[PDB]
Amino acid sequence: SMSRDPLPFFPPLYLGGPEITTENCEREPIHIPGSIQPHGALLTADGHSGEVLQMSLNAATFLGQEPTVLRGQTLAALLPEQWPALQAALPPGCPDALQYRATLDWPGHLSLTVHRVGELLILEFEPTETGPHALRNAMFALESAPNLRALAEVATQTVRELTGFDRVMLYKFAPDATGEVIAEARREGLHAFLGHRFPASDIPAQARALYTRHLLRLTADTRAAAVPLDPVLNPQTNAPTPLGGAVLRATSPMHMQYLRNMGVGSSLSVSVVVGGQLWGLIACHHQTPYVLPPDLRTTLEYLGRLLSLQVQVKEAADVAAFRQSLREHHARVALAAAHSLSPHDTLSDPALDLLGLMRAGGLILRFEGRWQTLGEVPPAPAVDALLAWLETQPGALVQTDALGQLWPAGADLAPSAAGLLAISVGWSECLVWLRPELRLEVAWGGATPDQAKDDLGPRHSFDTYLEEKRGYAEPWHPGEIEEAQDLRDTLTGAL
Amino acid sequence: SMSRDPLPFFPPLYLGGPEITTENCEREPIHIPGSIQPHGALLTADGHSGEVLQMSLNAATFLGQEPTVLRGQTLAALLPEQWPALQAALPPGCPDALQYRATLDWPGHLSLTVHRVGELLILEFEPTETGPHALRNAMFALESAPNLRALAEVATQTVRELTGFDRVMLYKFAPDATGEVIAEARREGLHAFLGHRFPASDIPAQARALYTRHLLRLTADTRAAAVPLDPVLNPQTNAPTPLGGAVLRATSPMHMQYLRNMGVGSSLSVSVVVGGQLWGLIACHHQTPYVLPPDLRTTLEYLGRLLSLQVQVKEAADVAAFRQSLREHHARVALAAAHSLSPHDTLSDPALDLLGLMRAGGLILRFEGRWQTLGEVPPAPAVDALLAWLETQPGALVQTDALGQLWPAGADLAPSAAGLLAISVGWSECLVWLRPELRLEVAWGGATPDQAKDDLGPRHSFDTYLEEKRGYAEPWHPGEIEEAQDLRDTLTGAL
Ligand SMILES: *C/C=C1\C(=C\c2[nH]c(/C=C3[NH+]=C(/C=C4\NC(=O)C(C=C)=C4C)C(C)=C\3CCC(=O)O)c(CCC(=O)O)c2C)NC(=O)[C@H]1C
Ligand SMILES: *C/C=C1\C(=C\c2[nH]c(/C=C3[NH+]=C(/C=C4\NC(=O)C(C=C)=C4C)C(C)=C\3CCC(=O)O)c(CCC(=O)O)c2C)NC(=O)[C@H]1C
Repeated sequence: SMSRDPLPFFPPLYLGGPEITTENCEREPIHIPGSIQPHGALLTADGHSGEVLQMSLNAATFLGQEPTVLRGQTLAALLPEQWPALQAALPPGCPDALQYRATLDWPGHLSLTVHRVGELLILEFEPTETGPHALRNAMFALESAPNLRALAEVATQTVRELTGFDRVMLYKFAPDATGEVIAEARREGLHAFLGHRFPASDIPAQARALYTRHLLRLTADTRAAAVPLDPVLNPQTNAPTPLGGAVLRATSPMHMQYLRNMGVGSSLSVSVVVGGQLWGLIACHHQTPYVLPPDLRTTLEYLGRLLSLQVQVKEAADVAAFRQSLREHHARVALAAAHSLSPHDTLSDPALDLLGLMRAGGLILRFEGRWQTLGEVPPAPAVDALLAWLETQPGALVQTDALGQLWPAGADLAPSAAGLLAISVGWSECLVWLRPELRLEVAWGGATPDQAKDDLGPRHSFDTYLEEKRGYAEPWHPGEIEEAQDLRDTLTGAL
Repeated sequence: SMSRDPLPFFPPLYLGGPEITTENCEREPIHIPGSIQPHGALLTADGHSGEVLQMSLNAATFLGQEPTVLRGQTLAALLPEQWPALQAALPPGCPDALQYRATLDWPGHLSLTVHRVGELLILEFEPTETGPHALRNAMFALESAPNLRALAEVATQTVRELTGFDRVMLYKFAPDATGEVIAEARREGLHAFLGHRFPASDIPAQARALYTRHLLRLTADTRAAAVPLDPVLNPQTNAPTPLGGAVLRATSPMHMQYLRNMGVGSSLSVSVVVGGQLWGLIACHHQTPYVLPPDLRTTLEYLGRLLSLQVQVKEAADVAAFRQSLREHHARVALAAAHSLSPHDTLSDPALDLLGLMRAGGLILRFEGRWQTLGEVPPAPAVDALLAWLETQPGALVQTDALGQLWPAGADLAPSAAGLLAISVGWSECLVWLRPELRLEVAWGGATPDQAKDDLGPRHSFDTYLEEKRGYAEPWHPGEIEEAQDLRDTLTGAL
């Protein structure tokens, strides 16, 4: 499941933490690596006095002064033009997600990004210097996309045209936290991840959780050593420094090794957040090291928000059509059922077509003291056994794309009843939809969820793995389930 | 109501249409004025050949060539560098909302904005030339706002800082299509519209409908004469030219007169769209004529989308808290009711506090063959009469902030029962919440809805009008209504 809290994390390695393997990678404290990426510099100063507390060891390269020299100095002295503005944009108690950005001139322009975590100020320094109307045209192009897929294509195309990344993907999450590449823009000859599904373990729970709050992260060079902070612990608390809000945060070694195994030299992703949930990612790859300029990144962030809105719109539409047809069918069935004196004969009416309602191949109707069937159904003893299994079921509605999971002794009923959609009307009487077993191949990107726990480190295989799943049927559309509940209410109230 | 289609419009004035008054202003064809604003130029060319069909009479000022000369020429000749790109960005059959923008160099840079309507291409020409990180910082500021009001304040502040407009407002629509200024950024001494409500007639249905699809519109000079198209009719159809997608579209004379009456020299608004509905406007005013540059407008449009998302987020939160408390109370009441053998005594229990549930002052419980009350209730005969009136009611749930509207002979029950929230449990038995009459003053911006139909033109009064409404109570929070339905289900299933 994706709607869950992350597992409690281990202490980091510099605090005596355990080595991170695939057995405990869900518990790596990625938000406190105590280090940054070498393409920029980072300061941590007191939120009230502005006294510099922690510094990256490479700060001399960007600031022109040694770490031991700047340590102890106030931001009021180092940045007299930005310090009051810095304080104004980041009032005490503000979310650590709130960022303030400014440009500075120094012996080369430096982009400064500041945010506030607890009683600490985090300052990021990156060297800095696009298309004139590319963003606007992109926004209108996204809004005028006919459907989700077209929207995804427009987004990937646009991001790749703006950045020049070797690969750009729209990665959509599923409720089971697995994801799927639903659009891809790439250079010729480069391997295609389009249409492939990846295990949830590829993006562990704490990573997803972090990515719900902080919407952009990257790895400029997957072979660059991280630059530690000095001191590594926040002097205020003698505790780790929260770097979740810092784009310069050192990437988890596990994901670094993963990217190197994928043949990726540079990575970047923007979160797509819908209704407070992580819907997907704009995932970017480059075969060679690449530091994307802060302004271009800002453009990508704008794209992230626009996409976050338009996804909701397009999915609302794609739902709306099918749901309209569905509701019309519900109107027919409800009109027919209000006047029924023989529920079996009314619901077995070919005119009503209760089978085409859920696109099912089988139907079991149970009313009065008997049951009837329609279409492809299991044998009568199997029917009675199934009805008993529903009598054992506690819920009001049962839904599955594989009955073999819920009911073991019913796994042999897969040919006619692989998928099941049952509803009770106070389990003496009920309606049961059945879908037959289907030859389904899921294209995984190198491994199934079961295979990811086999290697101690990240895998090296990312080519197409066609998992042939059996005992499964056509997945129940959520709309059809809503329709099932609506039908439960209607039939309960009418009968 | 705001969720409704616009009334069928009259033919325009240049086609023998009737004069527009306040009696028929809902039927003005504002989308086809046959003219534009004089601060830019407009062309209409064939969507396939690119042959220029219609031109604004002032096109010589911006293009350097007379209208009769350019008429008949193709866009392939006039814009050889943009014509293929123009065609590529706007494929045939695309929504008329899709816009393509480019910059041109000419003897002064010209901003070109093109869109496609039916078999016609519309091209807009505007002269063109902000803060470095103002937009990004604004986006993070909006996202980190604690609540809807703070969000609104951040938005107005930011827009005013970016544009320099004398007044910037966030105007939020109500279900009855009236609106309210919920935030305002203004120059010192300028009159405040903050906290005022305006009639729906101020923004007529077809205007709102148009503003749901095309998200920005303006009036650069409220005393500038419009520039007609030549020919005024599209040669393709001998019919009016759809200008809904053109920002240069001539503003309705009615709204022009309105703005002049308000003391406004220049106006501009960006639509805030949520779930396909018009949620609100970013309304901008300037006391003097002001042509906002296209790029700054683009910034405002970005702000429009960001706001469209963040509004949904903040409202989701503000709902979520109160709804949480509410659902906890529902858990208590439902737990108590599952074991009840005396519904009256269980629901009259001070421990459960069914009155504090809906913040009501009165409660009528009807069960078995009798009724009990709790708190401030009308006399017993009035109670029986009210129960009878509920027996006459067809619905399952009744909700009103003024019982005098629904029930006339109950308008005298306003002191104890002004607001009513009744629910039936299959109307033999029921629960009724009652809220007492409250002294309510609604600050209107010059007029009530009833007063707007008195003048033949737009009004001149916009100062505070405190309408003292009587027979009304504290408005039922929608959450409380959801809770009422939930309680109906629970009590129906449990009793
Ligand atoms: C539990 C151990 C493992 C694990 C750890 C891990 N991953 C990340 C960050 C990831 N992982 C991503 C996975 C993909 N990249 C792709 O291109 C595709 C599809 C083609 C997938 C499925 C992605 C996108 C990210 C985000 C970062 C980025 O864009 O580069 C982290 C967190 C990294 C950090 O920021 O600190 C961790 C700890 N990955 C495994 O495979 C598994 C062994
Ligand atoms: C039915 C006749 C009338 C009517 C017509 C009308 N109005 C508009 C456009 C409007 N009206 C607006 C109203 C307000 N402006 C404010 O500042 C405030 C609050 C302080 C309100 C309530 C607004 C904002 C617009 C949008 C345009 C803009 O931002 O300037 C139109 C359409 C105009 C067009 O684009 O063609 C029409 C036909 N207004 C009346 O008052 C009533 C008599």
